[PDB]
This record gives sequence, C-alpha cells and structure tokens, in this order.
Amino acid sequence: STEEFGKILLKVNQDGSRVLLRDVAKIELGGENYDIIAEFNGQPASGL
Amino acid sequence: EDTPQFKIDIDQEKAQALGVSINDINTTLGAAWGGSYVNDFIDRGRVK
Amino acid sequence: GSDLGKKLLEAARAGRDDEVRILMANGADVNAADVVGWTPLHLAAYWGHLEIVEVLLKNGADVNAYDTLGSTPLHLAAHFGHLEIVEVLLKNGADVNAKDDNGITPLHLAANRGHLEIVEVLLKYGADVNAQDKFGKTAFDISINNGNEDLAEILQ
Repeated sequence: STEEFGKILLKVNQDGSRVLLRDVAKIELGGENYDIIAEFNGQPASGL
Repeated sequence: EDTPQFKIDIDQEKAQALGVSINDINTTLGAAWGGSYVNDFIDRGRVK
Repeated sequence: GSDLGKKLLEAARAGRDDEVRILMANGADVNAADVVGWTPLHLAAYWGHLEIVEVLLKNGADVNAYDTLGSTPLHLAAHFGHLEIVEVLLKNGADVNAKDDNGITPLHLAANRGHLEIVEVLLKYGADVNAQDKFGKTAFDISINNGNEDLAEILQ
C-alpha cells in the first residue's frame, strides 16, 4: 500500500528526527503511464 | 496446509543509527541460513 | 504430546466447534502445544474462532501461556483485529501488559495495524500506554510513523 511506501525511512537527522519518503514526495496508486484515456459515448471507459 | 514460519522484522532506524547497510544485513541472513550460489569452478575439466 | 491433544490443536485451528466440544468431553489436553509452542487457545485466537476460545477457557486453558518467543494469545487476538476474543481473554485474566522477547505488548501490535476499537479495550483493562519495546518505541511512536490521525488522538 501507499502507507507502507510513505513510512520508508530515507535518513535520520543529527538531532534525532526521521525524514520519511512522504516528507519529500506525494505517494498515490496511479497508472504506469498517462498516455491513453478512452471514452465510450462521452462517459469514462477503458478496453482491449 | 499452512505451517508456522519465523517472521523477522529488520528495524531500519536502528540499522541506519549504528551504520549497518540493509544489503550487508539481508546478504548475511540469506547467505548463511539459505545459502548463496557465488560463481563457477573447474573440477577435473568440468564446470561446477 | 498426547493423541487427543494433537487433534485439539488441528480442530481449534480449523474452527470445528462440534469436534472441540467432543474432545473437551473425552479430556483432550488444553495445555498441549506444537514445536513453536502454540496452544489451542493461541491457534483459536489467531484464526479468530470466538466459540472455541470461550470453550477452552471454561476447560481450564492457560490465558497467559506463551510460545518460544514469548507471544501470548492476547498478542495474536490484538494484532489480527479480533475485538470479541480480546474482550473474552481480558475478562478471564489476560495480562494486558504482557511483554514478548522483543518487549512488544498487545497495544503495540493493535496500534501497528490500526485496530482502533481494540486499543480502547486494552486501555480500559489498564494497558501501559508509555510501554516501550526493545527499540524504545511506544504505541504513540507507531501511530505517528504509520501516519494514523485517529489512533494518535486516542493515545493522548
């Protein structure tokens, strides 16, 4: 899940605070690429 | 049927704090307990 | 390792209520365990079988029995989100502040998988909220790292 990727520990600061991956990035379950967007009679669609 | 298995969780913060890389940890565990195919050698004109 | 004891372990795991009832009548060993050290109560708590947990406790099953790594049935019940079993165990005198070999309490495990209702039940029965594991991390330290807003608010 996105939550588990969020709590990936990149490094620990000198004072003690933790820099997580969600502190330096936005993490969502998006598409491999955003090239193709299909529609069937106007409404959202996919296909083969 | 499912069987009891020994789940071990490597603490990332403690590993980064002591200065122990995750590669060295996971290799030491994997190589020792599981085994590791390193490379080939020639035994009486036969690759093994 | 008796004959009926091994059948009670498999029965408690599968969740066959009718077979467990018959084995309790025949006098099956409630304190019997496998190689890792799991009692029928451990297995019943793990797979979330409410009836068998109740039946085993009535037939003098050890509520505070622990495996080879010090984990009690309350750990397994709290970790895998079984609200009913956690209540039944705590009513029958389950150690709420039970530490395993790693110092992980049932509160830590319930906090990690974000079981909000179970955390409230544990805190009600007197769970030490400031209890630290071997790495010096409390149930609050788990909630902020996981990014759970609801859980962090409860652990005030």
